[PDB]
Amino acid sequence: SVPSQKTYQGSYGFRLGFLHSGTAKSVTCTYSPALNKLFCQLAKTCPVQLWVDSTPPPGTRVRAMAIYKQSQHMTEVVRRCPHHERCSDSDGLAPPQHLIRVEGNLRAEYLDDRNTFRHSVVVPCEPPEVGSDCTTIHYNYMCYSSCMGGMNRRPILTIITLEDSSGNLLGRDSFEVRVCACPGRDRRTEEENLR
Ligand SMILES: [Zn+2]
Repeated sequence: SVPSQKTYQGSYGFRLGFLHSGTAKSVTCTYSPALNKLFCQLAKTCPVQLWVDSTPPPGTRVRAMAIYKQSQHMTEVVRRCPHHERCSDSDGLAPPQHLIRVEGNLRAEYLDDRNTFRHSVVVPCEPPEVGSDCTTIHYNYMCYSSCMGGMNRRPILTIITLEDSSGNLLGRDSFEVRVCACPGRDRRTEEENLR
């Protein structure tokens, strides 16, 4: 099986937002709108905004899941490499095999799907705080794109789904991710190649 990556705003007008961090060679996380691609360093905070036109019901949740972008690899479960799954960098909540973690949210839940064996991490969808127009989730990616025996230089996508208390689909967005040592330089390079 293969999770859908089809963009779907749904009844609440769900969509993602990214900060504008630039491409200085020191930047740790940067988003390219032209490529729809997030570039980030290993295990660094990746701020992802959640935008809605109207408030979804209490019990609404937000799930993040990675799949391989290339169709010939799409049935492969995206997981941490044989090295990183064993480096004992557990935050006490995320299984060591999970590529994507949520940072600073004790209500985060991590799922090993009993049928697809795919990994995901889901949190309650919270309203914007006072004087804010959106909510922000902080993600960490726990492997390099280049990791041998894992992603192995294959591009991935992160799929973000808004779901109801039963886990039914309310909204979906997605973005490509590259976890690398120099996100700012790699963004400039890929944007140049695109041009
Ligand atoms: Zn790795």
